[PDB]
Amino acid sequence: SMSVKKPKRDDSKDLALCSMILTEMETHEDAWPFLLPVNLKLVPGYKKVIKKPMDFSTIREKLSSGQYPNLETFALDVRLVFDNCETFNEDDSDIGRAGHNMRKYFEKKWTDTFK
Repeated sequence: SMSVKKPKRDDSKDLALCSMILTEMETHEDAWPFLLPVNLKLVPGYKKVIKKPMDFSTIREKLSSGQYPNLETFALDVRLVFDNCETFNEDDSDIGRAGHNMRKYFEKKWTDTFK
């Protein structure tokens, strides 16, 4: 509350650490469905169904340009990528499986780096 603060958690390395995590996601062999925005002209249904499209290149641009106010807003966009994937893709599909794998990979890196 006013003039009553919890001790200051050091957040000065968060930008660099989110960038490293993002690099590792970008270079994972199952990242291919997620590298670029889904082409809204060429994928029937996507525009109407997926209210907030998100992909690694769009996260990279937002990260690079100061559009994440903190590390939690960064994690929300990464998880949005996988939540979108689950909404549109069957679990038993290459893309569906890719999304499960990447979410697992992300969450471990996130915990090991920050928790």
